Amino acid sequence: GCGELVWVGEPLTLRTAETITGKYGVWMRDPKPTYPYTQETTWRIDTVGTDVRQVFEYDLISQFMQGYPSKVHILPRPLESTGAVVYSGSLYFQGAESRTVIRYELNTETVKAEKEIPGAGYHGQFPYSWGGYTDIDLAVDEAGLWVIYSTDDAKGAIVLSKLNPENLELEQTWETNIRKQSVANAFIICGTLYTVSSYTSADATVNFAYDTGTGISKTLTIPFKNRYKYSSMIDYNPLEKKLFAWDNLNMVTYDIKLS
Ligand SMILES: [Ca+2]
Ligand code: NA
Repeated sequence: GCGELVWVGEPLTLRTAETITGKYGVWMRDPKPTYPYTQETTWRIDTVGTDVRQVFEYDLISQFMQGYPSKVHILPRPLESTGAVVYSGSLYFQGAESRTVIRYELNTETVKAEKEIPGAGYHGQFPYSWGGYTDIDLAVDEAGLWVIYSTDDAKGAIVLSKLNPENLELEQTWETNIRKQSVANAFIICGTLYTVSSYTSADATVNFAYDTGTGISKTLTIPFKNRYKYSSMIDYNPLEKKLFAWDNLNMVTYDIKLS
C-alpha cells in the first residue's frame, strides 16, 4: 500500500509528559516486531538533559497511555536528541556528543553494532530548525532502516542514506538540495523523503518531497498542525501507516493518506 503523501490528519494526543524532562523526546513502536515484543509494544524516551539513559518500555498500548512501564532499560551510553528508531527488535540511537549510531538489542540489552556516519555533522552543526542537536535522524519505511543527516560537502543540505540494520553499513546515499536547518523535521514514506515547514505553527505544511527512485524534488502544501506549537520529533511508522510525533510534552500521532 505505497504511494505519494497527499494528506495528513488531525493530531491525536495519546499521552502527556508530567515532567519538564519530557518537554521533548521520542516515542516509538517496532514496525517489524519480534519476540517477546508485539505491535502494541511501545517505547518512550524523555530526552531533556545531558544524561539520557532511561528507556520506558510498555508491553500494552493501554499501559502506555494510562499506566506505568513494564520495564525500564538503562542504555550503555548517553543518548543524543530525538532521532532514535526501533526496528526489528533493536533500538537505534545516537551516542551523546558524537556521530555514532548504536544498535541496541532490547531483549538481550546488548550492543550489536556501532558505526560512525561518515562525514556527518553532529551536536548543532546541521540540526533541524528548532535545534536540539537534531543533526542525525534515524528513519524506518517500507524498505527498512535509513538515516537522515548532512555534511560539509552537502553544505547543510539534507543527506539520506539507506542503512543495513545488522551492521549499520551505508548501502546507498542521496543528496538533496533542501537545507536541513531550514526545516522543522523530516521522514521517509515509500522511499520518498518529506519535510515539515514549521515546528510551532498550527498552520504548517509538509512543504518538500524528494524521491530516491527518480531523484526528483517537489514543493508541497499539505496542511500539518503542531497543536502544542513545539514539535521536537516527527517520524513515520510504515506498519501503522502513521506519523508519530512529540509536541511540547505531548505524545501524538497523525493519520495519513497515500495515493
Ligand atoms: Ca524524523
Ligand atoms: Na527519527
